[PDB]
Amino acid sequence: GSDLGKKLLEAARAGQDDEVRILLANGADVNTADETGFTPLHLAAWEGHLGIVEVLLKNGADVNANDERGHTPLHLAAYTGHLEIVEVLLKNGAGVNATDVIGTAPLHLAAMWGHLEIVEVLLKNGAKAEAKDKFGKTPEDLARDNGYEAVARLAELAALVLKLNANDDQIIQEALWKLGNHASGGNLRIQWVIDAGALPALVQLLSSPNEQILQEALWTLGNIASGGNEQIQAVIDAGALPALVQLLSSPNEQILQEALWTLGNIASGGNEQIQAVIDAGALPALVQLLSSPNEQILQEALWTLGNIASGGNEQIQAVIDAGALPALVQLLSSPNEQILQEALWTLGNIASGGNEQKQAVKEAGALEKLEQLQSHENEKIQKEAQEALEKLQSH
Ligand SMILES: [Cl-]
Ligand SMILES: [Cl-]
Repeated sequence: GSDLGKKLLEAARAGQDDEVRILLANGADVNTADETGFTPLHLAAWEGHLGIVEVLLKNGADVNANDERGHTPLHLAAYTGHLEIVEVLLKNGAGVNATDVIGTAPLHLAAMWGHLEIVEVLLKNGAKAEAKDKFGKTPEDLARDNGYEAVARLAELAALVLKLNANDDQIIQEALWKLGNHASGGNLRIQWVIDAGALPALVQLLSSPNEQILQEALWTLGNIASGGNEQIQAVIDAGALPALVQLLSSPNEQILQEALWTLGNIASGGNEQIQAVIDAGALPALVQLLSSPNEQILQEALWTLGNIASGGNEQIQAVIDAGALPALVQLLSSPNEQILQEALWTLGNIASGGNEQKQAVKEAGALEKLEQLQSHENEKIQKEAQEALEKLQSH
């Protein structure tokens, strides 16, 4: 008539390893429940008795037993910060997204206390970071900015990067949307995207025939390329330039615009990074796009060329050798005042080179038009024409 169930509950909670073993051998119900539904596994998880947790599971304990609140052993181990028990429970099939009667999941309980190693393990095993409880609170809400956000962000970005390798374009697309959102965050977020390993996957996606994938991938890449020179170098080192140059032949004008914007951002870096753009063969396509009827594409190519021409004399000469000057001089007759200003800036950069570069500018007939625009009634164009003529005339 011994109450083996009661004795087992008490032995499990007290950490009496030998007594648990003996009670189980004598037929105690491993899934005994107390007055509010706690099983021996609940109590051992709460108290942190790893050996007893393992013995109970070996003897068939229900890893997902619910008490009357809906708490599982995983809830209790997460709440109490018992990391090794969390791992053992998950290894034995614990429900990582189980919710109690008010919608609380194990991740909520780990986050609220700052059990950040458990947070990491739960996320690694598929815990949902956006899970909301009865009052709309996510685990992030309950963490109160205790370091949870960095751990969750690391996990969210690495999962998004892995989805870029999926074999469904819709999975790739929705992941690119979220990565694009992160890249939109500017310098305070972009390094997290780089550190998640996104750049190689983004570059590889530039071979996709799916134009929506190309558009979202380029959007993310261009924003990363708007960072510092070390971030530009990561884009280059990921292999972006040959793929970007290929896309300058795209029939899609949005892809064309985004590719030029990304190339212009890269070309806004250091001299070696300008040289990478040249070495990838971008200049022929850039010069051809100066004839584009689309003014946004025209202006984006103009700006990229001006950035390239902000480099050394040999890089300026590469622009000249690609035939840019006749097209640039033509653009000084543009009715559009933005294109006129950007053409003056690019030509001024070219004119800031050496004697050889200055001579090509004069032979292209730029002096006639620079001195004419020196008196232009628009002050901005007047400035650029003045400064450009100065660069041409100095040294
Ligand atoms: Cl533990
Ligand atoms: Cl922890």
